[PDB]
Amino acid sequence: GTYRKRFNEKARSGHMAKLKELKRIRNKQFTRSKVSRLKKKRLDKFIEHQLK
Amino acid sequence: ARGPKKHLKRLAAPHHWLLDKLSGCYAPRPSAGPHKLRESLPLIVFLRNRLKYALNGREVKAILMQRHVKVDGKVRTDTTYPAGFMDVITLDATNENFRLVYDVKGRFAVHRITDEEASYKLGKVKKVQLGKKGVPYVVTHDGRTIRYPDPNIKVNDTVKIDLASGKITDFIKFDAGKLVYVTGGRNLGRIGTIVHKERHDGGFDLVHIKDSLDNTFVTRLNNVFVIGEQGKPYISLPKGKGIKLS
Amino acid sequence: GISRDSRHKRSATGAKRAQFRKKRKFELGRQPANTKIGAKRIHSVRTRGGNKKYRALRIETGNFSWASEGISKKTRIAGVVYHPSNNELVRTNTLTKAAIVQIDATPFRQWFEAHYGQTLGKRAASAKIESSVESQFSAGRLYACISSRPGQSGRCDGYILEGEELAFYLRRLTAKK
Amino acid sequence: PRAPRTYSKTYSTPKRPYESSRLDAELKLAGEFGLKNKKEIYRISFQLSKIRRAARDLLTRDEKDPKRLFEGNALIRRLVRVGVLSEDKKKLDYVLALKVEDFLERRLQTQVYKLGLAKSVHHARVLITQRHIAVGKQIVNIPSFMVRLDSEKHIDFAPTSPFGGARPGRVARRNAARKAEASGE
RNA sequence: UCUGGUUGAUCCUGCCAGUAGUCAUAUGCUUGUCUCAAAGAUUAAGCCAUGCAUGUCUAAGUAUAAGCAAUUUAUACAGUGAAACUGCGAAUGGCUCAUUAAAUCAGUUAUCGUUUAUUUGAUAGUCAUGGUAUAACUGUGGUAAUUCUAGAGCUAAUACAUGCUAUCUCGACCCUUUGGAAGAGAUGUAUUUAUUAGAUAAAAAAUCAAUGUCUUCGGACUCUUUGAUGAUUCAUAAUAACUUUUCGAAUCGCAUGGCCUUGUGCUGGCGAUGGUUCAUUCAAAUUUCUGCCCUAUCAACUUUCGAUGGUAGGAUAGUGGCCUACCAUGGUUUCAACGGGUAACGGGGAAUAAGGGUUCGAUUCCGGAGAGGGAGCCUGAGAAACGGCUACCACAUCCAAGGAAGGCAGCAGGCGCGCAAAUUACCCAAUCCUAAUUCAGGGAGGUAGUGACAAUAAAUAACGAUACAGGGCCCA
RNA sequence: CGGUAAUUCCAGCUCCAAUAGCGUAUAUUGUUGUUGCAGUUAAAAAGCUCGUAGUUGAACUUUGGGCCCGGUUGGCCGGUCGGAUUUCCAACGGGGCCUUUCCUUCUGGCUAACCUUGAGUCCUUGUGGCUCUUGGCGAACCAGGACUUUUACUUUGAAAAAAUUAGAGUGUUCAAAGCAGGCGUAUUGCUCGAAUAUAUUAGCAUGGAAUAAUAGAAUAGGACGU
Repeated sequence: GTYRKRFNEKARSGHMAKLKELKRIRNKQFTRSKVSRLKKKRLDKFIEHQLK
Repeated sequence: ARGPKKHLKRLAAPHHWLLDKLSGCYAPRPSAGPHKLRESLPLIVFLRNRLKYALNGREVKAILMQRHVKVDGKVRTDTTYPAGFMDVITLDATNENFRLVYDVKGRFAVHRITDEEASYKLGKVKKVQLGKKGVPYVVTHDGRTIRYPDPNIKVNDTVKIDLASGKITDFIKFDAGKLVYVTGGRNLGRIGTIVHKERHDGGFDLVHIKDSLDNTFVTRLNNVFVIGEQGKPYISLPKGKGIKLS
Repeated sequence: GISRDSRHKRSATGAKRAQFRKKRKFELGRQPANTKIGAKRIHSVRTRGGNKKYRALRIETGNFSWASEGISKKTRIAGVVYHPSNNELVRTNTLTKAAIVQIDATPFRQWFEAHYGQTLGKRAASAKIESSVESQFSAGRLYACISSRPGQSGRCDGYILEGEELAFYLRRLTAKK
Repeated sequence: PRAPRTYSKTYSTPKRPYESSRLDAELKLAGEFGLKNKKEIYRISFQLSKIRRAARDLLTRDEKDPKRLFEGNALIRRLVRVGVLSEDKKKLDYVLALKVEDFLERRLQTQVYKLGLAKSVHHARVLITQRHIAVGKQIVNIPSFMVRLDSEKHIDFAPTSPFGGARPGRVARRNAARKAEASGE
């Protein structure tokens, strides 16, 4: 439960900031809304169909 | 905890104290003193749970204000005074003395003691050092700090001390074939004469001890406490003579 | 404030450590006394237990030992000549342990003149001293090493530089000029 | 916080909850010893299971091993102290041979029924809950005492009981009161 | 882990039926007794009205309450004692496990790398007694308001700040004992720095420099102390200085003796506090070995910005990249590094089987962590405290609009749904604990209350007689 | 069908289960296989050949014999007013010598022990029995130095808080429980307890020497040595 969805994020705000720091530093190694996504995809498809 | 604690649970007590689980949630946390924590005994547990003469803290408190008992001649007024092994307990109105000494059952043990035996007490010299202005001195097992001892004495050495002057009556060295009490460990209380000592440089040195039934065991030097010679104890011993049986 | 923990540093496996608990009082770090030269300025602090500790802020004079004579005199400090960690501390004339400085030479030279009936510059087997020490006496400034912690003790107690280290550090000063 | 007071369920349910043979066993023993409860049966059988289990453990243990000797002695002496195991039967095979009927006999309601102080075992349990018989000197209203030999010699009526002791009960005295009232009327 | 079913019957492969529990979670009905015992869970470590949970005084710290008691010895005082100053505690207890995966925890170390208020035991020859105050209190005030205060006038300390008051050694002589004697030398600590000593393996000579007992003036060097650790620059001793220079009692209570130059001169008991150093005790802080759940459709990883090692400093209570400089390029990993998941606080323990095992363990003890969460700090031996303080954010409160206050994962008690589960009880009488100290106080704790946590024992009837008929019962 | 103060009418039907407890609902029964699965066909073996790690890996090195001693059992045994221990052989491990058999060296100590010897001997004809000591037992481990294969394995010990588990004893009236209690001259006092076990990985000490390695003296740069 490192990146956990708490009950009160306005309370765990600074907690969230330092956890953000942890996630950034730890996955520096690696780096170095779904309806909106589906509408985005189908938007690309319709735009491309009109291009075609 | 952000410091020390004033509190002692029922179950947190040492097992040898033989205190029940049900007449309290708390054990009386013993005050600081000569002996260390687990190998001591508060005087109220001594009196109420062994001598049974008082039944309440108000009672034993009134007794301490009544200024009766002198430990090694000195009265304490502390209830949780840390009384440890090999102690002299003086009872004026009952006219008795008591050597506190370990049990064959691994517990402690009171000993009815006469005034002449109470006049002195025994002590394991645990560290001899040279103090400031080049003064030589010793500290015993019971925390007695004695300046200017006999030079032949070394660490871990048994010493008879007169309590009346607080002075070195005499001493007893650390040789094989000396009568030894065992203070801690599984086999504590089993009085025996030392076979020998397996010594380790910087290591916990083991000790081989044979007692009267020709039974041999091995403990550590910290548990080792020499009493006297063979058939020559400087103290009176309780019944059983520290002998484990079936 | 400052602490000196380890659970913040990287692991030996090069791993980043999550925080274990809140920072504790007893692992605190205090500010270094960047002691410079000035009128006598000393503060104290109740360290753990209640143990007093004296920081030096500005301190003018100090005490210094002649080891080959086994004596010591309270002389005044000129300025920081060399520091093996920081030529910035050389520049800023900051007074800490293991520093190479110049100090007065007159009270030690007066002591020599008194003890030996012989001047410095310009029992004789005992009175023969090193040539560079004669040079520092004729100059009036003595090379010395701060080996005290005025940041901790409040003490500036050093010793005069003697043959091998004086030769070494004079090579160092000659190469650094 | 405190110390947890240790406790126990005194019984256990059987393996198959429904079997005709054991059902008739229970009915026979219940109407035999004036009993009332499967749970009581489970208590006593659980005791036997534990005891003969540990007995078999001792049997598997080696002879002349002092642990085996000690535990066999303790078990045997407790059995004969109750009065279950007999003097001649002082060996572990007989300990394996002991039975719930012997324990039900060593139960007190059975024993006082043998003593004939009641016409029935149920009648004995009645008198037990009327508290009319004391064991030794102690009054007991529990029919499942599992007495010892001295105590079964020491079964007697209660000296406070109207039967073996004090004044008659409320029914007798109120009937005598109404009878004296009617005769004086 | 089994039982039943196909065929005239039999055996395996088969399918189907049946089968089991699980302080697992709800739910329903019922409920007298006795004893005992519990009383968490929205992945809400979400939020709180109230009230309560920390102060303590003996002969003995500071008393003119214009406090009381009078009164009987007290014209400084004497009893009690508000308040107030001073002391100590308030760094435990209780609640919770948010977080945290070699981290803790556990075992096993060790600190010759740290401090310790307190206990305890030792431990110091190196003015018939200064001053400053201020509370409490008196008196004038502010405001909407708070355990807000301002001005002024007093008075004290165990306050504050000051502060002074012979002993050995050698020993010529003399005389012999019970010796006493001219003369020579020396005389606290504390801190810091530099130096010296602090030994030991078995013979004897030469040399120089220095010159010590006796000089039998030639020289012999005739006795020559040193502890311990496995080990040490250790214990300990000496030198030379150092310090915004520490200590070496300006304290107190009970009583009052012995003297005697009759001074109101000299000595004298009991105990109470404080005090340097050391040791103890209680500690804490570091530190070793060994041990973690899953994850390779996670294989390389860390090093600007310390990652690895070195040298110097700082800081610390100390070791240490802990940090800073200047240096070297390291370090780990397929024996799985790394990073990710963990409704993951660790363990003792709990359940289960015959064992091997499996699964839990917030939960009576221990360890550590936290007290809406970020950041930081004072005091104190002990706090990064939260029934202390500073700022942020989040809410959130009073009002006269101005300012003011805030932390129940303590004890009851409450919200978070519209559906709902312990008593805003009593007592410190026990066990303990805290203090000035027997006496104060303690939602710690106990008492009892409260839904069939869980558990123990067991009642709802015994017994007889009488009448009524031949019928009653078992299996197939 | 009539009736609701109207009816006394499976009186108010029978049987099974548990019981002061009981029902229900949801979820979990050699089918993971070190013990202890499978791979012809209902599911599952490399197109071929090599190949890093890892795993796993022929045999051999002091054996054998003899002596002496004594335990620990089985019986013939029984001495005794329920067991003491003597003779005997069967075995069962054990210890010390010798059989070519490091058994660290010396420093001095402590000598451990008769290769020692100076006398006598209690008692069944006596290698069936022992008091003191004149050249002596180097290993008796002391303390001093200086080196010697390391394991794995396994035996023993100390450890591993308590509680909990097992378990001793104890008429809480029984019992769960709990560790109390019991016994005088109740007129003024005597005693027992509050056992025991377990607890596995690492660590320490310890015996063992099978197993499995390890290393040695070949450019001898080798060993002992006056």
